[PDB]
Amino acid sequence: DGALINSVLYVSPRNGAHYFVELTEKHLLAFEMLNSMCLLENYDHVLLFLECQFGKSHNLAVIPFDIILVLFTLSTLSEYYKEPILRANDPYNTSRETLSRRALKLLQKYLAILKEFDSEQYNLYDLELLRCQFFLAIDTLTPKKQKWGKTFKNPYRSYISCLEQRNTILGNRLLNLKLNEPGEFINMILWTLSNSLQESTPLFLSSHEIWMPLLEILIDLFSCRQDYFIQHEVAQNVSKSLFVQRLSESPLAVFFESLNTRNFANRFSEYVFLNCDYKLPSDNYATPVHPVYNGENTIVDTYIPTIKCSPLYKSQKSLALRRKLIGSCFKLLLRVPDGHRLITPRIVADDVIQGISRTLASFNDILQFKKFFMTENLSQESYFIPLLAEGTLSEILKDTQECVVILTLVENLSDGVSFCNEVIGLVKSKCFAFTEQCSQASYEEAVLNIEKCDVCLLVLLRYLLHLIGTEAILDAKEQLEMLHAIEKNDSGRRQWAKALNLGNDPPLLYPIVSQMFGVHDKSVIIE
Amino acid sequence: QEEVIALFEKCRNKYKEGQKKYMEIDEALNRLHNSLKARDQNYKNAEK
Repeated sequence: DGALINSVLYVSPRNGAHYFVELTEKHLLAFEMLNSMCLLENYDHVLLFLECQFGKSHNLAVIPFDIILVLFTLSTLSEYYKEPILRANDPYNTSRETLSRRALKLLQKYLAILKEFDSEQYNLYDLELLRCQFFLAIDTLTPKKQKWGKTFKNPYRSYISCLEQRNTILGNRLLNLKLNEPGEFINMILWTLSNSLQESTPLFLSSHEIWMPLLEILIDLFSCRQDYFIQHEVAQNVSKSLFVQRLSESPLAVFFESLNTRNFANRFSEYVFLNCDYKLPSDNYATPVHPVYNGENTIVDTYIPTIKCSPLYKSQKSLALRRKLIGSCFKLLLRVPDGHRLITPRIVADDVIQGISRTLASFNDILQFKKFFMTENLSQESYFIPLLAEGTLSEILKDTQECVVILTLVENLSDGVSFCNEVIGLVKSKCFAFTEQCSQASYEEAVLNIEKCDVCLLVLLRYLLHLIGTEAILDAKEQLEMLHAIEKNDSGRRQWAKALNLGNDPPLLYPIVSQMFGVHDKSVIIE
Repeated sequence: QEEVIALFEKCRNKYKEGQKKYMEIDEALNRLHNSLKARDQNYKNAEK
């Protein structure tokens, strides 16, 4: 794909690492200076060293991998529960910002630098060295074997690392060491996913200030590492059976191996959507969660929480993080050769799709459902989101209507005519139409099912527009008939809108399809 | 009554001198506290 995965000019592959890049004199001196400052617990000048030359020069100042780990640990020293320690370390807050916030900002900015290789903005050697440092940090952050509930190796011999003689930064154990414990990676994931929607101030602050940004960074880095592994670590041509074995060793495979549990499908579905609006089915056992770093769940007296986030904001961020987790899972899965299945993680694409569809179709709040299905970039999430949409649609049609019509819309995204014909078939079957067997008393749940159905179809329609554009909406009579059938379902729902069971108007998707590709309600108002 | 009024005079003089001493010592202590904090920061920076 891009240069980040296919730039190996300056690499010096070794047994432990294939991305390894040797140090030059300037970078060696920078590494030595950063480690020397980190030894003295002068983290303020470490951050100042990194920030003072960020964006002000053509050449790039590369963060060493052990300094990256130090920054990862620093990002866990949030002010709301570590204010006295941070004030003691830096009594003269010359930057007017917490060490945690500065370290996290540097991590995210360097991740942004790494995600796109601007060979014109930065020379290629610095970018490759930065990639090597980040990959070394990730390889040091390999999860331990999942638990229900080796010290430090420096590849560079040119300098002594600061992490060799220490394991805590400011009373917080190093993030790699904390997560290289049997049941802490899954614990961290469940903790952040549960507290992403908490209304308790300490738990929400723990999720919002520490763990969601760190999880974002870690997932992005693991995705990049997975791409590099698939590009280089594998042996290109393969008997399709050794490739599965190599994929079982992939960084995402080890990442999700700490999430295997007993049954990956259902437990994973509960894990990703933990503390969501869906009703818990089959009385699944509650997942214990504990703070990762001592008193994360307490607010120190000196700190005064003076920030308020609306429920939409929190739900949007939490659902985006959940989408990232699911997308990493599907990114690992889609490389599995057909017929074969992974050895170490007992994961199947169909099982995960069905589980996510079961959890999505069980949402009783439409806001979280839409937040999950509303994405700002369609191309980025294009490889799994349509599958989840079609699966949730199929399950909703299954529970609402006794006759389950097989949906081929995903491969019908290739041909708009086929997609429109299938939409016509579903709506004429009245499965997409509002169902008469639903009683007056249970009208609200039927409305919920229909509005979720409309959301799923809208997602598939946006993807169809993304793959074919707007060319034959009226030129092909099939799409015109699809629009008229949407109007027919509009009339069908309006029948009960006039039946006056509730004052609230039922969900009608004609205006939305009109705005997207209905040509503003066809010729109702245009002509 | 003369002895008691002289007693009040000496009592008020001792009271005023005690408050003068208390202000002097409190001012010295506050100045020393601020100076100690500044010196601690200076020494930490120099040592680093």
